[PDB]
Amino acid sequence: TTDNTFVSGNCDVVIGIVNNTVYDPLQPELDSFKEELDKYFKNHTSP
Amino acid sequence: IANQFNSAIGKIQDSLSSTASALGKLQDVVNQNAQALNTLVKQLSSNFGAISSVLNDILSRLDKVEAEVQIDRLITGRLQSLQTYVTQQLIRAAEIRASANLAATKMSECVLGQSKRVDFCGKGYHLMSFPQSAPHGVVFLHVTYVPAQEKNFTTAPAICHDGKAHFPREGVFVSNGTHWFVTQRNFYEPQIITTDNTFVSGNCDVVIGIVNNTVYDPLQPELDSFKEELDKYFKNHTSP
Amino acid sequence: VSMTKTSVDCTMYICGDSTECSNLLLQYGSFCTQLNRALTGIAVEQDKNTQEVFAQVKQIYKTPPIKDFGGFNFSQILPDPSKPSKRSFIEDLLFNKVTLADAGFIKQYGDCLGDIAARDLICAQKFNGLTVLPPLLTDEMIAQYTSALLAGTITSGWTFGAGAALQIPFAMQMAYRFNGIGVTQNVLYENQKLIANQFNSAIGKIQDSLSSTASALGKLQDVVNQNAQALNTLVKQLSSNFGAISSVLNDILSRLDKVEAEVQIDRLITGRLQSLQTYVTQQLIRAAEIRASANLAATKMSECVLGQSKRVDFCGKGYHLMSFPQSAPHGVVFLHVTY
Amino acid sequence: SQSIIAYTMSLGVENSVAYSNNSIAIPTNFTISVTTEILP
Ligand SMILES: *[C@@H]1O[C@H](CO)[C@@H](O[C@@H]2O[C@H](CO)[C@@H](O[C@H]3O[C@H](CO)[C@@H](O)[C@H](O)[C@@H]3O)[C@H](O)[C@H]2NC(C)=O)[C@H](O)[C@H]1NC(C)=O
Ligand SMILES: *[C@@H]1O[C@H](CO)[C@@H](O[C@@H]2O[C@H](CO)[C@@H](O[C@H]3O[C@H](CO)[C@@H](O)[C@H](O)[C@@H]3O)[C@H](O)[C@H]2NC(C)=O)[C@H](O)[C@H]1NC(C)=O
Ligand SMILES: *[C@@H]1O[C@H](CO)[C@@H](O[C@@H]2O[C@H](CO)[C@@H](O[C@H]3O[C@H](CO)[C@@H](O)[C@H](O)[C@@H]3O)[C@H](O)[C@H]2NC(C)=O)[C@H](O)[C@H]1NC(C)=O
Ligand SMILES: *[C@@H]1O[C@H](CO[C@@H]2O[C@@H](C)[C@@H](O)[C@@H](O)[C@@H]2O)[C@@H](O[C@@H]2O[C@H](CO)[C@@H](O)[C@H](O)[C@H]2NC(C)=O)[C@H](O)[C@H]1NC(C)=O
Ligand SMILES: *[C@@H]1O[C@H](CO)[C@@H](O[C@@H]2O[C@H](CO)[C@@H](O)[C@H](O)[C@H]2NC(C)=O)[C@H](O)[C@H]1NC(C)=O
Ligand SMILES: *[C@@H]1O[C@H](CO)[C@@H](O[C@@H]2O[C@H](CO)[C@@H](O)[C@H](O)[C@H]2NC(C)=O)[C@H](O)[C@H]1NC(C)=O
Ligand SMILES: *[C@@H]1O[C@H](CO)[C@@H](O)[C@H](O)[C@H]1NC(C)=O
Ligand SMILES: *[C@@H]1O[C@H](CO)[C@@H](O)[C@H](O)[C@H]1NC(C)=O
Ligand SMILES: *[C@@H]1O[C@H](CO)[C@@H](O)[C@H](O)[C@H]1NC(C)=O
Repeated sequence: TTDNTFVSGNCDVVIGIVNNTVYDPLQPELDSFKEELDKYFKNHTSP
Repeated sequence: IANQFNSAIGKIQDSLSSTASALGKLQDVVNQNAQALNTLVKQLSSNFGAISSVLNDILSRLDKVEAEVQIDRLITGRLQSLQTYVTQQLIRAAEIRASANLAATKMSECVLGQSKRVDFCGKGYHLMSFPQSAPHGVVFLHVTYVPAQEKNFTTAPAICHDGKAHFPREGVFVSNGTHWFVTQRNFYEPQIITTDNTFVSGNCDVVIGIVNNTVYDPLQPELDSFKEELDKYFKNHTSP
Repeated sequence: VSMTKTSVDCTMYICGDSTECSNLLLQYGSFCTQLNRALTGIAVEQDKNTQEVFAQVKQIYKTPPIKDFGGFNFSQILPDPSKPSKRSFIEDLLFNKVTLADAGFIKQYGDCLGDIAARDLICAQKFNGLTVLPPLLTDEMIAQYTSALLAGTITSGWTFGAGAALQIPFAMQMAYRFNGIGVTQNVLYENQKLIANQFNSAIGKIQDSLSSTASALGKLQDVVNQNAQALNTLVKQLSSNFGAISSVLNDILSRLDKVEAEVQIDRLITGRLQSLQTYVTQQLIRAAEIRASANLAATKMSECVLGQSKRVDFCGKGYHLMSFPQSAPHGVVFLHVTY
Repeated sequence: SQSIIAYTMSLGVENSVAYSNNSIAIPTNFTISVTTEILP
């Protein structure tokens, strides 16, 4: 995760770097607020 | 911190100005070399069984072949006196090497660095040290943080909040009896227990002596301020 | 940490109870004062070594009457009240391994008045002016200082080294120690009963080792044996003739007149004075090894008991958590605890 | 009224540490101390 790791530079310079995802704990905490916010506009469009 | 350092360097002036005995480790080394040379000189006055101690009195009173037996005892006894003095000085010089290698190690680890070694650079947590010259020696003025005015607190190994168990990242949990805080271990500076001060592992079943308290998540008021903003704006946008 | 204090009365060794030998010994000047001075220097250095190793606390900590150390069982390394000299259970095992050869205590002459005096060398050493002297700290006082170092460690961790003792729960002290070796403190708490069982079992193996083998304390018995052997060798040089007509001083003085006797007594003086200067040279060189070991033992007391050491293999083989000091005859034992 | 006394030496002042399974002492303040060490 972005809490367990720190960034520096890009994939070209580090000998033996591997590709994997890095999870960001901020992302579901705002995507849950996103689908709920779309529901809140859907309720307000309903009447 | 500056006033305390300046005051403590003040006590070093006053102590060294007042007492006689503070440099005993150096004065004793001068006294041993002085006593060993005084002994080696006094030892010349011995007969070792010759008719005199004074080499010229033997040669003033005896012929070329009766003198040899008197002179050879003085040679034997004086040669044994030097072999003794030089053996004593070699053994002492090993104690002075050991002290110089310790002093060189303290110069490197207490002056040129900061030492994690307990009591190596003075009694306390070592900050830094200052070397000073002395006759045949070195003085180190070691500077140490000593913790001073303690309070008791109730404590726990972990906080339980959400079935999840929380531990400090750095520092220790404390309670004044009504509220729980996290503090750095060597200086009381309490903070609200948060997801930035703590980390989670396992669940509250395994930790012996865990306690229940809330854990603040500082993302929540940044989403709640953003929620009441949205709710008012939806109530406004139902009005036109 | 130390070796036996000896003092040798130069006149009683060289010239035992003869005045007309003592009047020749005076012609050699300062040598008997040099020998006394050198042996007194060694003897004072043995108390200094023991003070630098054990007297590292100026305050005498008591362990609590409750024993809630989070499952860790120090009862085998803390004092046992039920025995008059107040040592711990492992210190009594240590104290029984090293068989001493005098400690200077009250050898009150009537012991040296029997068949007992014939079977032992301590009376022969004493009668030839060789005397062992007692250490300044008794084994009671070493056990008290060791108890205070240990009670400070289990109740307050490293804090009594650096300042006032600050209490901390033992399982929280072990958590600070786990972070010290780079292992995250939840790894202690989620395993605390296993970490306590592995510690309690490992202290059990220390007893089983010390109780079974004869050889575990060999480094301390070697120091006792070298001191006793150097005194026995010094006593046996009183049987050498050094080219005199007899080795026994009173035989020369009964069999020869004042002129021819002094030619014979001078050989015994020369050989015996050379035997003492040999012994005191061996003892001064030895004392420098015992000092070097004491300054190391004091450095392990400071860095392994009063702290946690990052120095690899300095406080036992492993990552160092903590160490417990135990007193032994003329020495210290460290029980190093390692992850 | 001055005389030589003889005594068993004190090893240090006695102190029971206030240990408990849930008590900690934490320093609210510090002293910066300077101490002299002398080596030949
Ligand atoms: C690690 O992840 C990288 C991103 O997915 C990946 O880089 C991409 O690799 C492909 C295949 O080697 C390259 O493919 C393109 O390359 C050129 C055009 O630039 C064309 O000749 C090819 O036909 C094709 O279009 C990508 O250029 C490259 N992209 C980037 C941003 O570097 C790595 O290959 C991955 N490595 C491993 C070992 O998993
Ligand atoms: C344990 O530490 C706590 C934090 O220092 C402390 O709680 C705090 O207590 C004070 C009063 O002593 C409160 O002060 C505020 O009180 C009202 C709030 O409306 C105002 O009129 C005052 O101006 C002042 O701001 C704090 O609000 C309170 N903090 C919290 C988080 O509740 C405890 O009192 C301490 N307990 C012990 C036993 O010492
Ligand atoms: C810490 O906070 C916990 C959550 O509030 C709390 O756990 C709850 O404890 C009670 C009492 O032990 C349990 O009560 C139920 O337990 C059984 C049924 O499982 C019945 O015997 C009881 O009548 C009752 O129904 C709760 O189930 C339990 N809840 C959870 C989520 O575990 C802890 O007790 C608190 N501990 C401390 C020291 O404050
Ligand atoms: C830390 O607490 C200890 C002991 O716990 C307290 O004991 C009572 C005083 C009471 O307040 C309880 O609720 C606490 O749990 C204190 O130890 C005492 O110290 C005084 C001298 O200062 C001594 O007369 C007592 O006999 C001690 N009692 C015990 C059990 O040791 C200690 O003083 C507190 N620390 C600080 C810095 O104040
Ligand atoms: C700590 O260790 C000691 C010694 O290993 C345990 O003492 C034994 O306890 C049992 C049960 O009471 C007795 O039958 C034995 O005779 C004890 N042996 C000795 C040498 O005393 C002690 O129980 C342990 N303490 C705890 C709290 O578990
Ligand atoms: C920490 O301790 C220092 C002393 O080392 C305290 O400083 C003293 O404060 C009192 C008044 O409270 C003054 O009379 C002294 O003259 C101060 N001494 C110095 C060197 O400044 C300090 O107040 C303490 N701080 C806390 C937060 O307790
Ligand atoms: C590691 O060694 C293998 C051969 O065993 C090689 O194929 C590979 O490219 C090497 N990887 C790196 C990062 O050096
Ligand atoms: C501390 O000790 C008491 C008395 O044995 C016990 O009741 C309590 O549960 C213990 N606390 C912890 C955290 O284990
Ligand atoms: C109410 O909502 C409209 C958009 O629909 C916005 O322009 C207006 O400024 C809002 N007024 C307040 C008081 O928020």
